[PDB]
Amino acid sequence: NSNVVTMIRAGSYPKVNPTPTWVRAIPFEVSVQSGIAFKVPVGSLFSANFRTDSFTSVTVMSVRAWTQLTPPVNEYSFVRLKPLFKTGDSTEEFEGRASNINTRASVGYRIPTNLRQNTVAADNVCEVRSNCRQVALVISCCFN
Amino acid sequence: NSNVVTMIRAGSYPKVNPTPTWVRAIPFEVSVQSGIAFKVPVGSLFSANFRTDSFTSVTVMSVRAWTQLTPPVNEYSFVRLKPLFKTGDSTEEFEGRASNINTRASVGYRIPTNLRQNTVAADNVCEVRSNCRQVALVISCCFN
Amino acid sequence: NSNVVTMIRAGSYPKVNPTPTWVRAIPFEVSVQSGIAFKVPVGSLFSANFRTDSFTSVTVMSVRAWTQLTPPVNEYSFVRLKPLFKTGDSTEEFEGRASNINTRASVGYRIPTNLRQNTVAADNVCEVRSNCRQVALVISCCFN
Amino acid sequence: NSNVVTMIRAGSYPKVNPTPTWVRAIPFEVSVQSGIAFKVPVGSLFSANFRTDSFTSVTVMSVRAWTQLTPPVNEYSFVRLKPLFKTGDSTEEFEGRASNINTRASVGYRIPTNLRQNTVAADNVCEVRSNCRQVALVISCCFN
Amino acid sequence: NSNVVTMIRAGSYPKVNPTPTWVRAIPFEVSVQSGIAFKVPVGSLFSANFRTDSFTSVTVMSVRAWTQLTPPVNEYSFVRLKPLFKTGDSTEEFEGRASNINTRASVGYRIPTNLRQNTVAADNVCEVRSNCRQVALVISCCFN
Amino acid sequence: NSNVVTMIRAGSYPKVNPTPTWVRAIPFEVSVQSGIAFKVPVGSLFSANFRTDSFTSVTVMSVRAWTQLTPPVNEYSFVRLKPLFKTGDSTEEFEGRASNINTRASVGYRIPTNLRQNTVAADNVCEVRSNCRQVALVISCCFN
Amino acid sequence: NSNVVTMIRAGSYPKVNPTPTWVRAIPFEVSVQSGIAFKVPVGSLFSANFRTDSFTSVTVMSVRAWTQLTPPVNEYSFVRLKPLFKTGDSTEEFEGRASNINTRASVGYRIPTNLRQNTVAADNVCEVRSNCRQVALVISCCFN
RNA sequence: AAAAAAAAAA
RNA sequence: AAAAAAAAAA
RNA sequence: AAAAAAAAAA
RNA sequence: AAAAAAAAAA
RNA sequence: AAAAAAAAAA
RNA sequence: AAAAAAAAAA
RNA sequence: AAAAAAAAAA
RNA sequence: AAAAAAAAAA
RNA sequence: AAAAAAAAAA
RNA sequence: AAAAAAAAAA
RNA sequence: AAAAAAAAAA
RNA sequence: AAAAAAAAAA
RNA sequence: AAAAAAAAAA
RNA sequence: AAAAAAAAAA
Ligand SMILES: [Mg+2]
Ligand SMILES: [Mg+2]
Repeated sequence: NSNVVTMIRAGSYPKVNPTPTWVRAIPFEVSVQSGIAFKVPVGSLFSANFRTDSFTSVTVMSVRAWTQLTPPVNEYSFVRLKPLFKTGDSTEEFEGRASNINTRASVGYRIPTNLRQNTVAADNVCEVRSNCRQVALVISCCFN
Repeated sequence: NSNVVTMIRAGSYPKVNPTPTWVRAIPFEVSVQSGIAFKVPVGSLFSANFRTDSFTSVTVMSVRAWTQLTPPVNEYSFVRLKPLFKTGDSTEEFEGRASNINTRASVGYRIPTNLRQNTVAADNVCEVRSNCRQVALVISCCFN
Repeated sequence: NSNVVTMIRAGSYPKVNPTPTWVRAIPFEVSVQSGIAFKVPVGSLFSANFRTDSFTSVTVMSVRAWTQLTPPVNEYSFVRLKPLFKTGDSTEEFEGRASNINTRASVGYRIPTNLRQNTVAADNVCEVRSNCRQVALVISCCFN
Repeated sequence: NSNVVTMIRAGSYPKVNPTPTWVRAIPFEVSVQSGIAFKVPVGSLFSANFRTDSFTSVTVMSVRAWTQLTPPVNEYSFVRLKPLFKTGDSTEEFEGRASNINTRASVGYRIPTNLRQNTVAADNVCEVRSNCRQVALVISCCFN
Repeated sequence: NSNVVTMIRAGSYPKVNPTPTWVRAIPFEVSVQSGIAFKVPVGSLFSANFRTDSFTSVTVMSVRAWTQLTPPVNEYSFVRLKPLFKTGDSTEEFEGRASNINTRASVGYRIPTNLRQNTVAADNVCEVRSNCRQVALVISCCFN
Repeated sequence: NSNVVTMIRAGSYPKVNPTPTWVRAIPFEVSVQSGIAFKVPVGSLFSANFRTDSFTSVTVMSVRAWTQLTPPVNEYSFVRLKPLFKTGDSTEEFEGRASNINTRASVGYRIPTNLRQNTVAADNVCEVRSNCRQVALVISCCFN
Repeated sequence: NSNVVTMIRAGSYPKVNPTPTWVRAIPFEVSVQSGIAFKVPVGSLFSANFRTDSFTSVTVMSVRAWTQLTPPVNEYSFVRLKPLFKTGDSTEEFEGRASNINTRASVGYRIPTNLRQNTVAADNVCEVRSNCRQVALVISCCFN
C-alpha cells in the first residue's frame, strides 16, 4: 500500500449530513424494589455518557435485562420485562431466572417492525420487576 | 414477519462500551484570504453540531475541499491543500481548478495508513489556499 | 409409541412467560341503523366471552364483515367498511353486496404492516354501514 | 409490501369459535415440607395470572420441576415427581439432584398419549418431594 | 382487435369502493427565510389543485426538495431537510448544495416502513432550510 | 430493511404533473321505469363521492349492469344495455336475465379501442332497460 | 390405528415365567467416616424401595459414586472406590476429585465379563472412602 | 428441521 | 446409532 | 456468513 | 404448501 | 400470469 | 382450442 | 387413493 | 427385522 | 397383498 | 426489469 | 460488489 | 489494464 | 514477475 | 394460414 499522501480527484459537492443516525447497544442500570414494577424512562438513553445527548428521539429494537446485584437469602435471582407502548401497553411478563444462586438472571424481548416507531424522553420502554435491588439493561436502538 | 413482541433467550452479560468509536464524513467551512494559507484546526471536528463534542481525539483518513463562494471577476475558482502532520509537514500543494467560472473548484487527498494516527483540538489538518473567500471541507475520519 | 410415563432429563430453569400473546379470529355482532355509520369499538375485542379479558391491547390485522339480518323489502343486502386509525382516518368505503336477496353481503380489508400498531378499548377499528339492522364481524388480530 | 389498506374479497360466513383451545407452558411454584409429599392441584393451572380463568378443563402433556430455594446446610438440592392419574396413581419417583450446592435440582416426566385425558380443578397432577422449601413447576398442557 | 362493441358475460355483483387510495408524487412550493426553519404542513397535500381534497389522511413515503429561486450574491444554493414525526422528531439535517451558482441545490430522504403511518392536515412533514427564498418539494405518498 | 430515515441523492428537478389521469371502476345506481329506456348521463361519473369532481372528461372502456331491486311478482329479473356514441348510437340490446327469482340479472359490454374517445357531463353512456326499478352500474373508465 | 378391541388368534400355550430377571440402575446412599473405608453390602440392592425384595441374587455390572454432602472447610470433595470380589479383592483405588469446592466428586468402575457372577445379601460390592460424610451410589446390575 | 394448537395464505 | 434384559410384531 | 446504520471503494 | 403466534422436538 | 394508468427502483 | 356463416389478410 | 371396523382371499 | 419399557454405549 | 360391506380422508 | 396502489385479463 | 466502524443474526 | 521514469521485491 | 510513488494510455 | 364479427363446441 501507499506510504505517502495521494491526490483524490474530487468531483461536485456531495450530499452531506452533519447530524446522522446511529445504531447502538446502550448499557445502563435501574434501581428496583421488592414487589414493585419500575418504569424504564426512554430519557435514560439520551446522555453525554453515551455520546447521545444531541438526539431527542430513538427507535428501540430490542431490550435485554440482567440482575445486577445478588438476590435475597435462600433465593435464585429473577427478572421480568413488560413491554410498554404509546399505542397500548402489553401484559406480557417475559421472565428469566438463575439456576445458580451466584449467577445473574436474564431475559429480553424483541420489538416487531410494526411497533418500531420513535420514542422521546418522557416515554417509557418497559416495566422491570426483580428480587434484586438493581437490574442492568442493554438496549439495542436507532438514534435519530 | 412477527407482528408482536417476542422473547429473547438472553445469556450471560455481554461485553459493553457506552462510548464507542464513530466513522464519519464531517462537513464544515473555513474563511480564506487572498494569497494567504489558512491552517485548518482539528478542533473544528469536535462539536455538538456534529454530535462529536464527547470525543477529544480523531484519526483523519481523507480530506476533500470545494470553493464555497464565487471567485474574483474574470477568474476561475481554485483550491489548494497542503497536508500537515505532527511528525513532519508535507510540501505538496494538491490543486483543483474550475473549468466554468460559475462552478466550484475541488480537490482532495488521502492519508496513507502509516500516517493515520490521532489528532487533538490543538493540531492542524492541512493548509488551504484559494481565490475564493470561503472553502467547504468534507473530512472522512474515525472519532475515538 | 410409549404407553407409560417416562423421564425427562430437564436442564436449567427456562425462560418463561405466564401471560403470552395470542393470534385470534374474533366473531361479534354490532347493531346498525339506516343511513348511519356505526363506529366499532376496540373494547368489544376484550371479553371473558373470547377468553381475552386479561388483555388491554390488541394489534388488528384484518377485518371482515357480513350482514347478519335480512335487508328491507325489495332490496339486496349491502355492507360497507371505512378503516379508522389513531394517526388518521381513511375515507375508503370497501363494499360488498348480495346477488341473492336471501344471502348475506360481505366485505373485508387488510391493514398493512406499517399501520399495525396497538389499539386499546377507547379506540375504534372502523365504521360500518348497511341496510341490515345487524352486521357480523370477524376480526383477525394479535392480543398482547 | 403494501403501505395502504386493501380490499379482501370475503365469501360466505366462516366456521367460528369464540372460545378456542390453547397449548401452553405454565410456570408456578409450590411449597414443600421436609419428608412430606405435596399433591399439586390441577386448579393452580386455571387463573387470571395465566389468562386461563375461562377454562375448566386441561390436558397435561408433561411436567418439569426445579428446586426454587436453597437446600439445607451441607446438602445438594433434590426434587422428586410421582405422577398421579384418576384411573390409577403411579409409584414412579422420577428424581433429579444438583451436582453443585448453589444450583437447582431438576427433573420431569412425559405423559403418554393413552393417558392424556382431561383434568379439572379438584384433580391432582403429581406429588412433589424435595429438601427445598419451594419447587418451581413448568407444565406443558392443552387448555380446552 | 375488435372494431365493435361486444358482450361481457358479467357474473355476480363485485366488491366495490367509490373512494379508493391513490399513490402520488405531489409537487408544491414553500417560502423560506434566511436562517429560519420552515415547518412543511401536511395540509398542503390536500387540495383540489392535486385532485386530493376528498382525502383527510396520507402516508408519506419520501420527500425530495429543490431550491426554487436563485441564491444570494456570491453564493451557491443549499437546501436542508429535517424529518418530523408525531412519535418523535429527528435531528438529521440532510443537505444538498449546488456546484454551479446557476443550478438548483437538491436533497431528499426516505421514510422507513416502520415510520410510515398516517398524517393529517395539522401535522408537519419536515423542516426546510435554505439560502433561497423558495423551495420546491416533490412528496411521494399514499392518499387514503 | 432500514428502521431509520435515509438520504436520497436527488438530482435535477423532475417532470411533474399535479393533476394526473386515473383508471377506475365507478359504482352508481340509476332509476328505471317499466317499458322505458333510461339514458345514463356521463355527468354521474364526476362527483366528490368518487373523488372525481376535478375531472371534466372521461374515456369509458366497459360498462357492467346489475338489477338492484327485486322484479315484479312471478318474474325473473332482466337488464338490457344499448351503447350510445356521439358519432352514432348502436342498436344492440345486450341482455342478461336471472335464472333464480331472488337473484340479480347482469350484463355488460366492452367499448373497442377505436371508439374509446372522451365524453363530458352532457353526453350519455348507454340506455338501460329493466323490469326492476333500479339498476346498479359499474363503469370501467379512464379519467383525464 | 384401531379404536376398538380386536381379536387375537392365539395358538398353543406359550413358555412363561412369573419371576423374570431385571436390568436396573439402583440409587442409594451410604454413610462414610474420615480415613475409614466403608464396605458396601450387596443386601442394600434388595428392597421394596427398589421393587427388588423378591430377588436374592444380583449380577453387578458397574458401580458409580458421587459425594452426597459438602466436604470439610478449605477442601475439595473426593471419593474412592476399591472393587471387592468373593474370589479375591482388588487393591485398585479408583478416585475422583471435585475441581470446585461446591461440586460433587465422582468416579466409577466397570466389572469385566469374566468377573460378572452373582452376589447375595451377605456379600460386599466395594469399599468407599471420602472426605464427605455421605456418598451416593448408582449401581448398574442384573437382578435374577 | 419437522410436528401439534390458534391465525393467515395457497 | 447399536447392543443386553422384559414385552410385542414379523 | 448475511443483513441494517455511518464511511470508503467500485 | 409456506409463513406468523403458543408449545414440543431436533 | 401478463398488460394499461399513478408511484418507486434498476 | 377447433369448426360453420359474414369479412379481412396471406 | 390410503387407512380403521366386519368379511372373504392370498 | 422393527418398535415400546429398564439398562448400557455412542 | 387385493377385493366386498360400514366409516373416515383425499 | 421487478415491486406497491387503481383497473383489466387469465 | 467488497471492505472498515456500530448493531443484529448465524 | 498495459507501458515509461524513481524505488522495492522476486 | 508483482507492487508503491510521478507520468502517460485505456 | 391467422385474425375480427355472429354461432356452436371444448
Ligand atoms: Mg339459492
Ligand atoms: Mg459454577
